Amino acid sequence: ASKLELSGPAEPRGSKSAQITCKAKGFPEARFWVFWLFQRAAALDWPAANFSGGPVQFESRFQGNASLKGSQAQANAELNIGALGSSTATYRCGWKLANGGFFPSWGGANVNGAAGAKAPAVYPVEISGAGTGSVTLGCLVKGYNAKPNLTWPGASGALTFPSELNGALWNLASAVTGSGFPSATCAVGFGAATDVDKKVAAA
Amino acid sequence: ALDINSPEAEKNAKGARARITCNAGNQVGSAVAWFNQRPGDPASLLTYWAATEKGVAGKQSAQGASTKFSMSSAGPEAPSLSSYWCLLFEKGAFSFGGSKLNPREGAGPQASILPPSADLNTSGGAAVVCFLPNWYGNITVQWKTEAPQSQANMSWPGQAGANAAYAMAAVLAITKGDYGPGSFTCNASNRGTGPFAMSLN
Amino acid sequence: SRLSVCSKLCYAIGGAPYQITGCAIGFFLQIYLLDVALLDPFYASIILFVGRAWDAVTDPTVGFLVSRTPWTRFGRMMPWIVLSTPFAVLCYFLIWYVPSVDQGKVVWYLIFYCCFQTLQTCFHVPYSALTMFISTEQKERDSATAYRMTVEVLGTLIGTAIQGQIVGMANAPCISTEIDLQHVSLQDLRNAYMIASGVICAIYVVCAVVLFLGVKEQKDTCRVRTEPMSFFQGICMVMGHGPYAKLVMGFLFTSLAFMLLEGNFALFCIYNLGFRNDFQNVLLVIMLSATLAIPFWQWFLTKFGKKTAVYIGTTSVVPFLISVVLVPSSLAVTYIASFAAGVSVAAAFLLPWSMLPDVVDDFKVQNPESQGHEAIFYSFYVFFTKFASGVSLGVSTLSLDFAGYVTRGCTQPGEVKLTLKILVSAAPIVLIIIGLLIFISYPINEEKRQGNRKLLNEQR
Ligand SMILES: CC/C=C/C/C=C/C/C=C/CCCCCCCC(=O)OC[C@@H](O)COP(=O)(O)OCC[N+](C)(C)C
Ligand SMILES: CCCCCCCCCCCCO[C@@H]1O[C@H](CO)[C@@H](O[C@H]2O[C@H](CO)[C@@H](O)[C@H](O)[C@H]2O)[C@H](O)[C@H]1O
Ligand SMILES: CCCCCCCCCCCCO[C@@H]1O[C@H](CO)[C@@H](O[C@H]2O[C@H](CO)[C@@H](O)[C@H](O)[C@H]2O)[C@H](O)[C@H]1O
Ligand SMILES: CCCCCCCCCCCCO[C@@H]1O[C@H](CO)[C@@H](O[C@H]2O[C@H](CO)[C@@H](O)[C@H](O)[C@H]2O)[C@H](O)[C@H]1O
Ligand SMILES: CCCCCCCCCCCCO[C@@H]1O[C@H](CO)[C@@H](O[C@H]2O[C@H](CO)[C@@H](O)[C@H](O)[C@H]2O)[C@H](O)[C@H]1O
Ligand SMILES: CCCCCCCCCCCCO[C@@H]1O[C@H](CO)[C@@H](O[C@H]2O[C@H](CO)[C@@H](O)[C@H](O)[C@H]2O)[C@H](O)[C@H]1O
Ligand SMILES: CCCCCCCCCCCCO[C@@H]1O[C@H](CO)[C@@H](O[C@H]2O[C@H](CO)[C@@H](O)[C@H](O)[C@H]2O)[C@H](O)[C@H]1O
Ligand SMILES: CCCCCCCCCCCCO[C@@H]1O[C@H](CO)[C@@H](O[C@H]2O[C@H](CO)[C@@H](O)[C@H](O)[C@H]2O)[C@H](O)[C@H]1O
Ligand SMILES: CCCCCCCCCCCCO[C@@H]1O[C@H](CO)[C@@H](O[C@H]2O[C@H](CO)[C@@H](O)[C@H](O)[C@H]2O)[C@H](O)[C@H]1O
Ligand code: NA
Repeated sequence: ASKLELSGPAEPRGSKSAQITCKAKGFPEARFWVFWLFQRAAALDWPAANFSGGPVQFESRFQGNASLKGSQAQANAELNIGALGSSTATYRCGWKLANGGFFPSWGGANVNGAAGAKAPAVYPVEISGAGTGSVTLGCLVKGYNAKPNLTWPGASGALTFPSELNGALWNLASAVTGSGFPSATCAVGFGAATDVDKKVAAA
Repeated sequence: ALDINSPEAEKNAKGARARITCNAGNQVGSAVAWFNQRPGDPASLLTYWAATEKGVAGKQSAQGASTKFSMSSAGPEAPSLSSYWCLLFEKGAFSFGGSKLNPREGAGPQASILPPSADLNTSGGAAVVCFLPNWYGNITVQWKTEAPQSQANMSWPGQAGANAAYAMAAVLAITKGDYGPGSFTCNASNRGTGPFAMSLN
Repeated sequence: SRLSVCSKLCYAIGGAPYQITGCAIGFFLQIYLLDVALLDPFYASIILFVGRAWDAVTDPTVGFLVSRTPWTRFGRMMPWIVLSTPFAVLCYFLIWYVPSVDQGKVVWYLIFYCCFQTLQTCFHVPYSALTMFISTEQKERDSATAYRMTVEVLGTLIGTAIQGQIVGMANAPCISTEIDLQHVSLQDLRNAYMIASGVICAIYVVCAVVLFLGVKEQKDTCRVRTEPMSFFQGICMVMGHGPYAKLVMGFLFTSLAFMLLEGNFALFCIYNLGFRNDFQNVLLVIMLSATLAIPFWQWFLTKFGKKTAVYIGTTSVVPFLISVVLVPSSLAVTYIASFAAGVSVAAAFLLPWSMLPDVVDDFKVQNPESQGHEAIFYSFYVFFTKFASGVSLGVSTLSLDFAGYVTRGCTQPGEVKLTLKILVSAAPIVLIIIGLLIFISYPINEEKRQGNRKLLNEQR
């Protein structure tokens, strides 16, 4: 079966050069074009395509920013990215069928164009005070540069929001709708060893 | 190049039928492919030449002659609830247009405001939290520190698996020096014929 | 009580459509499947191969079944024609028709192509048997066969003209691929192909009812009851003959060279010579050149010897086929080379039939007991020609798939432009060289011994 495998996530700093590999198994790489695609949590763009036995085509937007190479001794297609700033996205690699012009198989790699790596700060936001039915608590995680996994001790009613960019760091919120409040704590974990857990008090 | 437009970014379906429409800036000669993409997964091929399946369950059909193409799912289940893109392969510069399906539910928003904690106030900052955990559709959040403010960060999840409701987190970052403007109010405007205002002083 | 001229003309008019389609299909079906049906070249290759192989398989089986058909008040061949034509004129129109099916265009095209070839065989093979049943006179049968041949050739010209001037005139969009990167539509082209299919089907029905009107059966009852039924033993005995097998292999390899040429030539002219709207005119130039060259090659065969005629005829196209893959797509050069190619087609098809009576006389001298001597020859030739042409077309289109053919491409990649130049100048050249070597190995040496065999024909 045809399958392409891509490299792991990369975190370049500002305008560094990032190389993404795409290995291909199950078909001769020299017979079919390899296309690269761009997805910044939105619709898809087409950067470029490379034929493993000759010419390489680029879209005019990515001319000078992207560089495509193909090693046919290992069937690996490499995409080199130069200047950055808004290129933090998902770069997909997929082989074009040599008959029509569409893409049967797809891969996918992640690129985060940011700077810095700091420990998150946890704040257990609570209700200032009111009485209406069940209560809703909160937990704010601010100031990090990785992917966390906020959890709660055995309670499944939680909503953990997608993280948003603030400055050069990431901010995340979590909400819990609890009926009774004997004791609750917010536990989070950082990409790095960084990880703590803070209880939620009143007022 | 060539533009491919999907007019409805979000569509509502209830396990019955869904019809996703793709429009073209040029007559492409029925040279349109359709891709399925779940979140966290790469796009996978569903239809090529706008009428031919590629190893897919028979509920995914597609039609369209020129300048208006359609994909129909007459058996839409939980695997069918994902995003779908439309590609044209008439020109050299390929293009897409994205579109997503959503379930059908009721309405009714909820809101809660939360002041910054003392630990955050100690470390030179103040983030006011507005939570909108369960609502259906699209909503707008306004901050009133006795005046409108436009320096807040907003985030929205996808759709809940069980409750089938959207959420929204609004974080208003204000320094301790600028932390005396009076009172703080979060106002939520939805299709409910009235805003929900929650305030603290 | 001889055959009327009008009856023979009606017979020939009814026989024309057979090859006509066998031409229209052999000239345009590959282009239709690759560019109008929008199939993968793998599926187009398997459709062509399985369709032609099914035609080759069904030809002797239909012949054997019709040989077992009893006598009716309507005839022994007229019921087969009258009950094969209405299904065939639907299957042919259902070939040139792109289905609105979500999956399985290959199954549709395979079923309807194989059904059309089966029904065309059920039309043609009883019609081929009909020449011994129209009259008991050898001269009348020979005149009817000559009229059939002349109409058959004019019908090939007419059918190529009709298909070229219906589907080659309508402009169509292209698909600019990445390599190309630096008012009608596809539905109009599909409508044009459906119009051509309907016109050829109407001509088929008209000639079928003309054949029904102008031809009777006269209660022949298969003439003399004694006849040979040893199909395999007779074929082995015929192939054991020297000159017979030599003519079989030479004629075959030559017909393979000129049948692999056409299906790849449509693509080659449309994608290597810049003739997106002009390949129809090139095909009509080829057919007109063949029609002009047929009396010229008759005169050449009567004037400069039989063997030298087949030497200079089938090998005439080799420098032109070398030249067309070696020039930057000149219009006048391609037109003149198409004229020469039509001349060579006329030679390659006319001359073996001219050489056939000498081989038949030599076989009659060597074997005094002979029944159905040609009847096995043309058969074996038709079966092997059809099977080899099917295998050739399938392998060529699969080679196009492996080269990376682009469906409705504006500019093909370099592998495809090399493969189309090879498939019109290397494999036909190799097969023509093989046929020339076999014709060199042909031992009768034209009439130089054959007339002496004719003297032995005076002895018996
Ligand atoms: C660069 C140019 C590229 C060019 C393409 C070459 C093209 C020609 C395409 C041609 C059509 C293929 C022709 C195949 C049919 C051949 C048979 C034929 O067309 O030959 C006429 C006539 O000579 C035969 O008489 P027939 O065999 O039909 O009857 C005998 C019956 N019986 C046995 C009872 C006595
Ligand atoms: C019945 C008769 C059938 C005859 C069919 C004969 C066709 C055989 C040719 C196959 C088509 C491909 O022809 C091809 O041309 C190119 C020339 O640049 C070369 O191709 C070479 O480079 C290309 C990359 O561009 C790759 O496909 C591969 O690395 C290699 O094959 C080879 O020479 C040949 O693989
Ligand atoms: C004379 C013909 C000789 C044929 C004998 C050999 C037949 C077996 C060879 C198979 C080699 C690869 O065969 C190929 O397999 C794949 C996987 O199912 C099929 O599917 C392929 O086509 C579809 C549509 O174009 C695409 O999704 C993609 O190109 C690929 O999946 C093809 O239809 C078939 O051409
Ligand atoms: C007479 C010569 C026969 C030569 C056969 C050589 C292969 C010809 C093409 C075969 C593949 C295309 O034809 C295909 O066949 C089978 C059923 O028959 C079906 O194939 C389909 O079956 C089911 C759908 O119910 C799917 O799970 C399967 O993935 C898919 O392949 C399709 O309906 C049809 O598109
Ligand atoms: C649509 C209707 C078509 C028009 C009517 C039917 C055709 C009428 C006759 C065509 C004109 C002459 O036709 C052509 O004459 C010459 C005579 O030398 C024949 O040439 C041959 O005639 C006989 C055998 O038939 C032999 O002596 C010899 O093999 C050769 O001379 C051709 O086989 C024939 O095709
Ligand atoms: C057999 C009897 C006669 C049958 C022919 C009937 C008339 C055919 C003319 C229409 C054919 C299709 O339309 C055709 O499109 C192509 C466009 O590349 C052009 O084709 C023409 O271009 C130029 C015009 O002098 C010439 O090189 C040449 O006559 C031909 O190639 C013409 O515009 C047109 O002749
Ligand atoms: C020298 C031999 C001469 C043989 C050639 C002459 C016989 C055939 C007559 C020419 C007919 C040409 O066919 C022409 O094709 C175009 C298709 O684009 C048709 O145009 C229309 O066809 C049908 C009409 O219902 C529509 O579905 C189609 O949408 C539209 O394009 C023209 O109506 C037709 O006139
Ligand atoms: C103009 C010259 C006349 C020459 C003689 C006529 C030959 C046959 C030409 C008919 C062309 C038919 O053209 C075609 O018709 C119908 C509607 O009209 C449509 O065809 C569509 O409807 C039929 C209805 O059974 C379905 O098979 C299918 O949904 C689709 O093919 C196409 O849009 C059009 O391409
Ligand atoms: C008008 C322009 C269009 C011209 C199209 C072509 C016209 C017809 C060309 C005639 C060529 C005849 O070519 C040859 O003639 C002889 C008879 O003379 C026949 O050859 C055979 O016919 C009969 C029946 O089998 C037997 O007598 C014997 O087996 C042999 O003579 C064949 O017909 C053919 O092998
Ligand atoms: Na014939």
